[PDB]
Amino acid sequence: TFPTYKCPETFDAWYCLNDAHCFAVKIADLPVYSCECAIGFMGQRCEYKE
Repeated sequence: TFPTYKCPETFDAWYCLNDAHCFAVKIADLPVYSCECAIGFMGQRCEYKE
């Protein structure tokens, strides 16, 4: 399991939608930012109301 970290500020502010939370991992020295969606939402930015 990869540890997760707080996102940089621009990502933390704007990237994840619909009350989703941004989280960062580092894979082979590269930061990858992702969104943990609230229930009922899906997508890269949790932009789709599933």
